[PDB]
Amino acid sequence: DVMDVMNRLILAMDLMNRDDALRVTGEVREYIDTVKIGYPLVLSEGMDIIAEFRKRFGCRIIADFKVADIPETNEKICRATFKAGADAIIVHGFPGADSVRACLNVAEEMGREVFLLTEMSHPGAEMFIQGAADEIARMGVDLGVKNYVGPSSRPERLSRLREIIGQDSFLISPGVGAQGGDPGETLRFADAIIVGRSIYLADNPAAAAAGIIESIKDLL
Amino acid sequence: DVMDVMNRLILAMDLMNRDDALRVTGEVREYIDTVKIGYPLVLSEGMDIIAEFRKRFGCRIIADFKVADIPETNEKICRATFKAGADAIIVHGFPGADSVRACLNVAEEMGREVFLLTEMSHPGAEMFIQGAADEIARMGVDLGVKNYVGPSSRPERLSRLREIIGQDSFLISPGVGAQGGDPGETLRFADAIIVGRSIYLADNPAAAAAGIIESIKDLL
Ligand SMILES: O=c1cc(O)n([C@@H]2O[C@H](COP(=O)(O)O)[C@@H](O)[C@H]2O)c(=O)[nH]1
Ligand SMILES: O=c1cc(O)n([C@@H]2O[C@H](COP(=O)(O)O)[C@@H](O)[C@H]2O)c(=O)[nH]1
Repeated sequence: DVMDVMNRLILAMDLMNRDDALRVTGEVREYIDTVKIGYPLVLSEGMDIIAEFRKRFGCRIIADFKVADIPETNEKICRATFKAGADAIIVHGFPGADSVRACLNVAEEMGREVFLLTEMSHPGAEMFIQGAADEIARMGVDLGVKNYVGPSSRPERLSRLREIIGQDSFLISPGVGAQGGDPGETLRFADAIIVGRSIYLADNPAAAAAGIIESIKDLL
Repeated sequence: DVMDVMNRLILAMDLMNRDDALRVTGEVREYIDTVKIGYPLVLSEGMDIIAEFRKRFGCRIIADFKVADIPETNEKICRATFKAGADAIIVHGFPGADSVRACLNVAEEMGREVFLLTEMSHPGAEMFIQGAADEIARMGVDLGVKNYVGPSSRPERLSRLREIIGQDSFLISPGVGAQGGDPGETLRFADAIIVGRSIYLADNPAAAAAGIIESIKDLL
């Protein structure tokens, strides 16, 4: 048993201005309790933005840092990220098992979680990532990873990834809306959908979030 | 014709405390004019550290951010990084051509450079990256990439990557010292070596740098 994030919907907050990011996040907080913060916001406004969001909104924070370095550097990135208050960090699987294990070790030390990114949602993912993705997922299973990221834009791939990681793993999925993925279809396989632009570029982000949730009401 | 970095030696400044990072960098500045700053330092001390180093030391700065996202996010990361004053940014090739092109476009807009990371130096690189690395390098060539990163720990791989990118491309190489790579052998194929721990953890970082340079004097 694992509790769903609110409405199975995670906000990808990739606005690069603190005031805009705070405005939109506050506007959709009644619908979303889990926010993904990545480098567009962090490199513009600083790591302190993580604790600020956590305090102001009382939301979960996933640091989407696509950690993709050697083990020693990965350990340092993870430590800094958890010190900043992130609940979880997203790590690339493609650099291999030692790089992932380094992140898992720090997460264990600090009482936090790692999400393993398997296949990516964009067209370029077909070149190198897709062919390795099943094996990346199996590596995750072998390492004891319980949380995964896979692509809304390829539900047949998402289904295959779900098959590899099992029903007990937690799977979140970006590529919904702007990149062409469908909320309902994605939630056949993923526990939660990640949505950025379709919400944060909307004239009314709250209405956009509400509309997405309405379209998946029967899956909640 | 391209000018070598001073002594063909790039410092990987992965200390996480500003005072320590400034001390070590200042101590070795007579030997090294090009510094690689990554997320260990940036996530601990902020993006302002890039401009501070540039001003205080008058050195080149390579932002080692292993950029590894979708095109839209990559563009944002690159813009923030060049705004912060970085001369170049390191981008992963594994996510594919569109993701790389997004970084190249921003570099072109802002008069900066992209380095393409092909094969990595750590053991886990053997699992997925190594098998794709030749094709990643060829993709770089096709995209007009002129600057590359490849592994000191596998000189036979470094040689192959040099063959693919040609003599006119600029190639820098980490994994020297701590990870087992040899300065002189690496410089048979790479234009410059990247060195972190062997310098920054030394009792006397200046002496460590001087020693490395002494060992490769005939290649300068
Ligand atoms: O495969 C992936 C993995 C991601 O983390 N992402 C991230 O998920 C978000 C997608 O946002 P959007 O809904 O605006 O397309 C972005 O933050 C992107 O960096 C992705 O798009 N595809
Ligand atoms: O394949 C690669 C690519 C890298 O950027 N690096 C980076 O180069 C540096 C190696 O530092 P060191 O000399 O302490 O091993 C680190 O900053 C690491 O993140 C690497 O080690 N291997």
